[PDB]
Amino acid sequence: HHWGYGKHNGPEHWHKDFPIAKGERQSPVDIDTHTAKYDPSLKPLSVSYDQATSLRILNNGHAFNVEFDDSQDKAVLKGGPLDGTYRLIQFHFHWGSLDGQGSEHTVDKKKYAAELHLVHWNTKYGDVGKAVQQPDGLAVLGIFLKVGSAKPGLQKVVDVLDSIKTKGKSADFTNFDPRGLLPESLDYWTYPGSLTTPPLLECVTWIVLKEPISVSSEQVLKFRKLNFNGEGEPEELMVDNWRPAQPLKNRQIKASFK
Ligand SMILES: NS(=O)(=O)c1ccc(C(=O)NCc2c(F)cc(F)cc2F)cc1
Ligand SMILES: [Hg+2]
Ligand SMILES: [Zn+2]
Repeated sequence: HHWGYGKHNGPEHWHKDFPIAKGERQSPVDIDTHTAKYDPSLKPLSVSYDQATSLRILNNGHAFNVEFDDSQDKAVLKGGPLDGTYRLIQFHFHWGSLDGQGSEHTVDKKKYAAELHLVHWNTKYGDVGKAVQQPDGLAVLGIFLKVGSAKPGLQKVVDVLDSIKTKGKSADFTNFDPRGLLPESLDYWTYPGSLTTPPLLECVTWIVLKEPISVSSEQVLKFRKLNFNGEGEPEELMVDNWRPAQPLKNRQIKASFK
C-alpha cells in the first residue's frame, strides 16, 4: 500500500509506482576512489551553521528527521560544486541491523554502519516545493558513520529517541547544534544524483565527505530500537532503511582532494 524496505515493498518494487527508479541519475552509487577525478577547480565547502535553529524531531516511518527553521538564511551551505545559497531544512540517518551495513553510498564497495544526510534546498527557488522541480534544487551533505568511540554531539539525539519510538510521534527539539556532527576535514566527492527514497526525484547535488565520524555501539544500538509501525500496530524494528547502490550510467565523480 505504501513503500518500505521489507520483502514485499522494498527498493526492488519502487519502480512500479515511481518509474524514475530506473532513471539515469539515481542515488546512491558506489564511489570507486581510483576512478574519481581530482578537479582542482572545485572550491572549498563553506558550512555556516552558527545561527542554526532546530525545532523538532519526528519518526515518519522509514527514519527519524530533525527539522530546522528555514524561513531565513540561518544555517547555510555554499561553495564546493555549488552555485548559490542552500538552506538547511532537515537531517536524518540510514542504518542497518548489523555494523557492517547501513550506509547508502559505498566506498570501493565498502559499506559503513550508518550514513547521515544533511538536507538543503536552493534558495533562489523560494520554497522546497519549487526546488524539487529543478536539476539543482537540492544539495545533500553525506557523512559516513563508523563504529568506535562515542560521538558527544550525537548523544542528545540518542536520549530523545525513546519519546518518538513509533510512527507519527514527534518531540520538541530545540537548541541543537549540528556542527557537533561534522568530521575534522571537509574533503569530499561530488556527483549529480537523486533522493534515495520515493519520490526519488533527480534534483540533487551530492556531496559525500571522505572522513567518517565515529559513534559507539550503544549509540547505534539505540537507533535500532525504533519502530517502523505506529502505536498499537504490530511491532517491526526500524533497521536496514537503506537503498542499494545504483548504476553510475553517464556520470563522473569528482574529488576535491588528491
Ligand atoms: N535519503 S535522502 O537524503 O535522499 C532524502 C532527503 C529528503 C527527502 C524529503 O525531504 N522528502 C521528499 C520531499 C519531496 F520529494 C519534495 C518536496 F517538496 C519535499 C519533500 F520533503 C527524502 C529523501
Ligand atoms: Hg527537479
Ligand atoms: Zn536521506
